[PDB]
Amino acid sequence: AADIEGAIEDYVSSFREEIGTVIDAGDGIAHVEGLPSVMTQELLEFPGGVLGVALNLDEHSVGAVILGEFEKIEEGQQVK
Amino acid sequence: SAADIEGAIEDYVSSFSADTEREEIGTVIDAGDGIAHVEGLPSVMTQELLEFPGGVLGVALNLDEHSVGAVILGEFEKIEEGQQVKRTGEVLSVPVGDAFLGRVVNPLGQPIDGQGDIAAETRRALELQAPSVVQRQSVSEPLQTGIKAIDAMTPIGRGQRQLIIGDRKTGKTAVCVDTILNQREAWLTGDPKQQVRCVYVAIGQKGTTIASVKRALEEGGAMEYTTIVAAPASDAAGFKWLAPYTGSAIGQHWMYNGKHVLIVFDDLSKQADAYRAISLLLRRPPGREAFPGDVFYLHSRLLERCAKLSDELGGGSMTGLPIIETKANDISAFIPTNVISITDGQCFLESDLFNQGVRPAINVGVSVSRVGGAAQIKAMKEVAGSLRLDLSQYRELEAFAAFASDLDAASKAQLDRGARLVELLKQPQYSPLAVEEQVVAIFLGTQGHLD
Amino acid sequence: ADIEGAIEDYVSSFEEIGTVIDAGDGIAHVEGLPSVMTQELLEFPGGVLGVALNLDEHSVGAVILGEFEKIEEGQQVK
Amino acid sequence: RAQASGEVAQTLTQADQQLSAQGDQVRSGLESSVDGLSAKLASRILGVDV
Amino acid sequence: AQGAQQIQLMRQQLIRQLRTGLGAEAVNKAAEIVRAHVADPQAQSATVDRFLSELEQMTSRLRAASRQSLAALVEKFDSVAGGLDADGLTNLADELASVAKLLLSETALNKHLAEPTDDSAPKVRLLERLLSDKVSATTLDLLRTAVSNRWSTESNLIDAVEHTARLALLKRAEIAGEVDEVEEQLFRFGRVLDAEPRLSALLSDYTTPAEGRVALLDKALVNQTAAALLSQTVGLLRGERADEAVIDLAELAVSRRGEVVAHVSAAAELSDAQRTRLTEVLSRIYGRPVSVQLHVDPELLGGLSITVGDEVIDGSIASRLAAAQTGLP
Amino acid sequence: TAGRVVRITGPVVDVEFPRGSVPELFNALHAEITFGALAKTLTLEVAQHLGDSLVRCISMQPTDGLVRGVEVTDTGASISVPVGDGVKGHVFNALGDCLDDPGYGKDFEHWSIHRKPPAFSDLEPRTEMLETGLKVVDLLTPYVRGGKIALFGGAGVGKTVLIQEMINRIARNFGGTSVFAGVGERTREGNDLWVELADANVLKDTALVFGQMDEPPGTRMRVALSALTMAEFFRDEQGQDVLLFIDNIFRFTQAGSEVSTLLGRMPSAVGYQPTLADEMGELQERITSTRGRSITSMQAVYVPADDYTDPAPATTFAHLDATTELSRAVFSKGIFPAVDPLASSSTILDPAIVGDEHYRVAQEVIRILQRYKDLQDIIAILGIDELSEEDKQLVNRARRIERFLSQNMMAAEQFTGQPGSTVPLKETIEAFDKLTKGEFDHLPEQAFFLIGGLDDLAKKAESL
Amino acid sequence: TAGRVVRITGPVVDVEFPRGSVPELFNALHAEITFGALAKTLTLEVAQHLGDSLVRCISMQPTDGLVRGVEVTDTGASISVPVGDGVKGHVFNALGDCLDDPGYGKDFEHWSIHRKPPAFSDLEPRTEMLETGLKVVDLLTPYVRGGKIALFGGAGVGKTVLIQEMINRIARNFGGTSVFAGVGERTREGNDLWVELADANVLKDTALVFGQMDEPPGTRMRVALSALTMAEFFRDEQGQDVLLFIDNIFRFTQAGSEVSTLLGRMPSAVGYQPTLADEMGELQERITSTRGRSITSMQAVYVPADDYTDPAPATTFAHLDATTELSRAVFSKGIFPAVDPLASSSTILDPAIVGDEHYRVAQEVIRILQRYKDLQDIIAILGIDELSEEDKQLVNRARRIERFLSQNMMAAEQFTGQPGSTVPLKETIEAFDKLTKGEFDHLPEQAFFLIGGLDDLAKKAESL
Repeated sequence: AADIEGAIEDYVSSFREEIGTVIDAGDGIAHVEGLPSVMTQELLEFPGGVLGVALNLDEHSVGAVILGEFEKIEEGQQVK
Repeated sequence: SAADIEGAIEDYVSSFSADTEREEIGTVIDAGDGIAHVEGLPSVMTQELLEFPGGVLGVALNLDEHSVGAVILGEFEKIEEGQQVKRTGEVLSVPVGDAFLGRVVNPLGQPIDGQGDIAAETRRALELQAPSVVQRQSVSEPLQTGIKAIDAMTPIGRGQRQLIIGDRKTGKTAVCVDTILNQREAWLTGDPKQQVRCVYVAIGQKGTTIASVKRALEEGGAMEYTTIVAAPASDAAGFKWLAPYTGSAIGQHWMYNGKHVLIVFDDLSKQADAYRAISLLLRRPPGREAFPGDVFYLHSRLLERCAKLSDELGGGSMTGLPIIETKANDISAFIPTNVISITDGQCFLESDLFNQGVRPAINVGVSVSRVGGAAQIKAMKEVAGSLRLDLSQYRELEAFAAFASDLDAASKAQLDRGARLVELLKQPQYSPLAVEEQVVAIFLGTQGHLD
Repeated sequence: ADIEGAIEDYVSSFEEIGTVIDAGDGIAHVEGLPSVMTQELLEFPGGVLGVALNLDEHSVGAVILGEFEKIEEGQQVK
Repeated sequence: RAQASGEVAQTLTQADQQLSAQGDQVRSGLESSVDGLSAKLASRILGVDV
Repeated sequence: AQGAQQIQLMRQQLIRQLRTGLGAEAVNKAAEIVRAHVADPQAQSATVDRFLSELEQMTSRLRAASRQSLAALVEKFDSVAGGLDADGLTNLADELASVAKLLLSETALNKHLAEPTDDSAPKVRLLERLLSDKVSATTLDLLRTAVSNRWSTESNLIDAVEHTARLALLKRAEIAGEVDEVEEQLFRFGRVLDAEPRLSALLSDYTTPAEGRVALLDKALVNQTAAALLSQTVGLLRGERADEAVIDLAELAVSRRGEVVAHVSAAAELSDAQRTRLTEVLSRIYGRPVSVQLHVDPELLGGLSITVGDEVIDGSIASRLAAAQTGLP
Repeated sequence: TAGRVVRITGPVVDVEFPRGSVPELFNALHAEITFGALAKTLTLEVAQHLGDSLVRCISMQPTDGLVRGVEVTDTGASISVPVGDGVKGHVFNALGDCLDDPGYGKDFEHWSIHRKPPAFSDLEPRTEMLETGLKVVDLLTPYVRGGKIALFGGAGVGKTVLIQEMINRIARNFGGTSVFAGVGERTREGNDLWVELADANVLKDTALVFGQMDEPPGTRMRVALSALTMAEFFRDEQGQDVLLFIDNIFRFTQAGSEVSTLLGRMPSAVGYQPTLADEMGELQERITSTRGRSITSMQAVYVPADDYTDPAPATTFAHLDATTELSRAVFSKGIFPAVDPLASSSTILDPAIVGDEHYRVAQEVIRILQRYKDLQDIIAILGIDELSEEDKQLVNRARRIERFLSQNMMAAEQFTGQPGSTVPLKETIEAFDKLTKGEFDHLPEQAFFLIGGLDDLAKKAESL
Repeated sequence: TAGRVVRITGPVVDVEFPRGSVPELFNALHAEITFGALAKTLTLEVAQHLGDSLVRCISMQPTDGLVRGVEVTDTGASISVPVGDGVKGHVFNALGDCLDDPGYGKDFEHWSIHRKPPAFSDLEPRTEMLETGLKVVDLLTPYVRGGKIALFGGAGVGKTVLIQEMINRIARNFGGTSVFAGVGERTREGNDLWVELADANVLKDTALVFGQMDEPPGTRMRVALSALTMAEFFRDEQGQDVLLFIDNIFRFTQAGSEVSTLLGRMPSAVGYQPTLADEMGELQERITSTRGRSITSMQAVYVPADDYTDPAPATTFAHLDATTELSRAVFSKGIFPAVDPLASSSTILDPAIVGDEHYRVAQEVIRILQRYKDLQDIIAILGIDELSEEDKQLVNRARRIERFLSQNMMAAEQFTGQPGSTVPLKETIEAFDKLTKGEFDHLPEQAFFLIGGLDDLAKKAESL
């Protein structure tokens, strides 16, 4: 039992620049997985020269709203 | 007698044949309240008819990654989890043909009048798309209703949609049953261009109201040419949702063959309430007023599929008289204002007019017919060519001058003319005037002979 | 055949305590308590009582009566 | 209207008596025909001679 | 005129209800004739022969990420099995069931370990720490790819580990040459747990301690491979119907041979002379090798009925009686 | 082998069965509650199949004390209620157990409460006018013998005083048999009715079925179907003309909404169930007169918050041959029976059915009251005198007509102490003909309150 | 390489693709329907990426007969429609297929439906007055040549008759090109336009795109963008001045609301999609005219339940230069064209642009009609003779101004029988400058109703 708690703590503590990837996009929102050190309201940049605000952070994804030209976003785009 | 009775069954037995071809089977995995979810069926189409084992049919409305959201069209009491479901190989369709004239049918096109089986001409899919802009023609020949307050002031043409909107108990079914009855003097000619066929789609009526309408049509001879599509309120929201499309498909078959058709939908507010029930049991998110989002695309897809066709399509037509019940006499309500915008005119039957002796009770201000003087014979365009504007200005002036101590010589003359026109447009039920009597009746009013 | 029937009876033959698995704003959910009755009065460690309303497949949805501020995750419920 | 309704009620009684006599007469032949019809159908349901 | 039409419709309803009555009497007599005729075994053999001759003339449940990750996991299991042996494979399957129990219980560990991520190295390092002493290295080598891939849900990791433990156990039957035996026992257990509705609903014990169900199987229910498969499956049952799970084990076991199972219904005892032709025509129809799960029953008397995949071909005295009786005017 | 309870959610109980043994819809399922003072056998009705052999059931008793995992036995048939001539004179709950003596009726023929409504081939329209002897009803809302009748109203306007009036008007002299469904109304009224029918000696020919307020929503809805099943047997097998009073049929759709929010079906408009018009339809269509055999229904329909647009009143309005819309406004004037003349209606108020004179009089009264209600917006500000003379002449007789639609009812004696009155249809038409022609404008408005017919109007005018 | 359908739920279809082959947003996908009379190629637009290589799509044609696991091929580009001089005098659907002659557009230059609106650097405000010859429009709501005009109105208040009159007034003399978009409009009025433009020979310069209300939410959305991307070709690539009629522009946002729940967006206030102001803005901003190249938009906006507080009307009002605003109140008085004089507004109505002689008169008419609407409550209850001599004179002017804003329109030949009229702007200002100073108080109130200017007012007054 106790070994799983120590190992999960060491996994979460284990968390150049950080990379995410888009997993969902629709209607002006793009959910980004990864970016473990992202902060709420951080400007994300997407590879087309697009920006998003990282306005929501979930357990495994970052709900970034998109500031313009949203049609240029796709699933699997590398987010810095 | 006996030789035909035995011979028909001998031809049936001789025709009976093996069903040893394959079919796909699903199994019901959830069922209740009139819905079922069917597991399997890897190849079922959207809006395919499904055969459940109790004889009962359903329609595959949702297709998920591993489940099919079927609506049951019948007695869902016999549906339970684990029993097999066969696909039909058929998009949602009903039988159609001349054999429907004079019958009362389910929204599956099977009889409930208790007479024999219907010798259907073909199946028709319920979702065949409307005739496009290049296939239609200008509405230019009239349906005589026999009602002065309509034919002179909100005229109905072949290929019109005229919304008989009103409050409860204001004569909406009386206007439409009178319209269907009036077609007998044209039917008896046997001429396919004058001859109008009728369909009366009863949605959520009580069964004795449908039997009252049926005998009112039998007394006037209208069951010679009228089909009743009865979804009485006893049956599940599947039938109550579907009934307008079964009426519309039965109508469309005569229309495309070059016949003239009249459809009455009684009532579309109860089809909208049945489609809400069906959608909320399928758990789609409600939109406004708890209706589904696409409650507009229920009524537009229903009503827009009736219009006068081009001469390149036999020149047939279908005329819709949808009915709507306005809860507390508000015309500015969600479902009312959808159907008012889908249709080509209103006959707003005000319950306050109906009580003060003005029957048929048409609220001449709000009611309109946007085809206007194309849906009238020349003589009616002469004698009545502004009569709605004269009567709405009269109701405005009569509201304004209701408390003036005195009036101008012309204001007095208008307020005393309007009272002649309103008394002239009163009419007792089952007294249809021929158009040749209506034009003379209106001529007395508009030329001032009644003054 | 008969061995299966008898084995089903033996499995059927085989002071229980549950634990709070959620709490919020006046209600709490309890895991365990397989033998709890609907509308049973439940007692929480702070001397607080609750009413077992929604008995789900794996949880008991209890309304808390009195100081639900004293209720939290992992408290023994009896 | 009342004369025509009396003629229609008389026609309905003459129908009820005619159809009673016909329904008994045709069922007399139908009772014999049913054996031959079922013998034919027992073949068509099996999909072979019987 | 309304009276004249009323008489015509009264006459029409009389000759209609006459035809309904003559039809009902004829169908019910023909049903008695065919039900008597179906009593000879030569008549049943003639009916199944007429159906067989007529037939002669005539991962996909998972979302994309889980499907692709399971295909890649099975592609590595093929490499593990190529150098495996039965004494190694039985240990691999028990150890993979043990980690599937661990993931199923420690749902925090499972939620983290199933995290969909391309830089999966921290998850592999968690698994290395937690498991490297507890379990043999060949299971670790297979769980590295099971964890490094992407899953559509936190369940689909457990579903892949369980399926891999099932594959490793089937491989013993395939190497030893017991595959026909284990298939026959899995269909035997599948039919009995479908005809025994008390014990199989008690075997759906995912609300109870699984070892009680393991002991229940050891007492009530043989090839040690089939017993190991049943015990592994009830341990990992996760609210599936026990009989439907055993049928899905048998479907996987036949699918390992590239074949598919047609369930078959008949009056009784379809002879082997029928079975060889029936397998041959089914193979011609569906373009695959086949196996027949003969579910004989007296209610569906005469003809032959078959079901395979979602589809059916269903020729029986009952099913054709319903077709004749519903078709009355 | 048999099922087990899996989940409990107030009066809704989810139970699983073996793979094959899953019950049909609407089967009665017995379960046991085994705690102390509340130990009871529990009747469950199967409402849905959830899959995995689970079925969701509605409990007909309160579920308090029900444990998860208890055994549940399928009876293999629906809820069944006793029917027979020996059912008359007794009082039953929804489940067909007699309240007076629980051993009674268990040996009778039992009918399942779930039945298909009569097929359309057997329905015919009913047009024979029912003489009630109430002025406003017989004039403006003529009731239909063998039709459906309803008394709509808010809370405390007199729906149940009208129902216990109509029991004295009709069910006393009516040679047939009466059934009374208590659907979610007061247990106190259920007793004061039962002891009244015992005193009037009407009880010998009526059966009462009660599913009063204190009962859980399962039986508060299934009571209406049980009472209707007793009436369907008197209609069909005994061949009787039936009366079927139902107070209050809004509680049928309310109990349907309560179970629907517990079955977890999505809320409709204002939080009613979906299927509202199908649950109401499936009740209201069984209660119909087939060609050979009449069933005179009469249904008190509550209107919540006096909101006559509420989905339950608005749904039930379609099923009715005569509707008596009782009103707060008319009740505030003290004009009992409180019937709102312009909202109430009957399908038989046509000159082909009531005759030319009765129709002419009823339209003159409705025109007068319509013009008065369309002057009420000026009356409320300025009072009567600021109107034109042609309107002031009208309003003086409109107020006299509005008051002369009141009556001293037979049920009102328990409140007012004054006796009741009966007015025959001929005298009703004659009095309103004289009122609308203006023969009585010289009598004061207080002469017309709570009085039965012209001779009693004269007596009251002399007393002033 | 190609994708496959996974899930189908009304007009929304989910499609799964191989890992590398996921299509970009707003690509057209083709899927085949293979049953009977329904057999068609189906066009889906990619609305979302769901993750796991799934995309959610909206179908441009009915999903009936579509099968799970059918192949789906991506076109590699967005939906595209034919553009060029040769689209004038043809009728198209939302997909850009000609209705009149199938396959006609297939050799043209095709432009993508989706594009960005012009940059803010390219925009300048338009101040040229458009003269229509309608009294109420030219006086109170003067239109902007190159602006975004609108005709708001509830259901049935005659918007389509007014837009057909506006086509007949403007596009008949107009020397440039015209486009008509049919967005969820009634197909009967789409055909009555089509034959009227053929008879008047205007059809040689007009391209019509029709996506009428019998079509699924995918095409009722994309038709407005399709017609607009024909107008944006005539604007940008040819620099020939354009008219762009749109009936009914509300149906764009409504069809968006119908898919939004199936797209898994949460519903907003009164059940719209949340993206409403971002969908509508991304459409409406493209309709603007950049410097040196006008598009004169004329878009009829439906108003749900007549409620001008409804979010769709309330969001649309920002995008417009002149908003004619129809109402059922003015319509119910017979004052067809039913324009509400006080709600309706224009940005060009200022004394810098229209001149003081117009501006003063428009403001005096609005002040009179506003004082008349302040007085209608008093006049209904207390009565006209109670009022001051100045207020009562103003009421007798407002009742004449109300009627003199009504006009016999050329599209209303069928409504009125009399032929239509055009009133020059100078005559409109002179007539209302006389009316507001009382110069016609001696004429009967009826003489102004439906009449085409002063010469016809004189001939009608002397006819009475």
